[PDB]
Amino acid sequence: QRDFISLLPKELALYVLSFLEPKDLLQAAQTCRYWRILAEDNLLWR
Amino acid sequence: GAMPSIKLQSSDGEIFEVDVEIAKQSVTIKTMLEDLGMDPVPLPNVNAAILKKVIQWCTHHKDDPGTDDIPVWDQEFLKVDQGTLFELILAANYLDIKGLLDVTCKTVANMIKGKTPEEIRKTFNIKNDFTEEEEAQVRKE
Amino acid sequence: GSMQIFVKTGARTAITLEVEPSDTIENVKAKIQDKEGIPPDQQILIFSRKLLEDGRTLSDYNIHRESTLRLVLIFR
Repeated sequence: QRDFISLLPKELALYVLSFLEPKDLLQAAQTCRYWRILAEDNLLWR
Repeated sequence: GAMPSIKLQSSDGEIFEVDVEIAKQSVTIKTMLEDLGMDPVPLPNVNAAILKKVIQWCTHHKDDPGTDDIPVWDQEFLKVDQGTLFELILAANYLDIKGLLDVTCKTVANMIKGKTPEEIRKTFNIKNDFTEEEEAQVRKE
Repeated sequence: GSMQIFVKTGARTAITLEVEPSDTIENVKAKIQDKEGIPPDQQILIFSRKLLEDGRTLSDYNIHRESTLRLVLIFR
């Protein structure tokens, strides 16, 4: 099973998450493992 | 003041006639036209519906100068189901239309903002594969 | 063995390839298939606004380290 973000190419999902502030990012990182990986990747450069 | 047109062919086969200035907001289409001399431009990964959307977006942003807030027209234009939004992201990326990609991705981002993890899960139908310990763990930055 | 190139696949998407200047364009397309699942017969590579021919090589188009190719798709 997949979701909206995990179905995107990595760069585009990361790009989507890059519009979120640290707090929103942290909230996003708790939804699932994959989202956690992408969100934490975006936490670098912040 | 009236420009020539080129043709775009969606993956289903429909051909769209588009003003060249409007169409060339897509860098992809621009290079397939100018450098590869393809007209109609084959778009095997964009269906007719999405292509209609892309063309009306570009047509609407035809005379754009050049801050981060999303214009209301674009907002309403993006009041669509998640599937359409998804395919719009894919198409905007492949077609290399920076503005459309930006506004659509920011729209999705706005669907994430100001929510609890479970609310985000409800929004994007995310399956939880976290255990209680991982949840407790992810709590920490 | 051992040159590195880029293939732009969209506004924000790209493919990273490790190649040799003696690799043919068809080898490049093959690697592209191996990494993305796009059949070579649907791939058009462009470098400096010119079509890359399957039979030719990276060297003939003067493609070197950190050069960026452009991938564009056609009907099967």
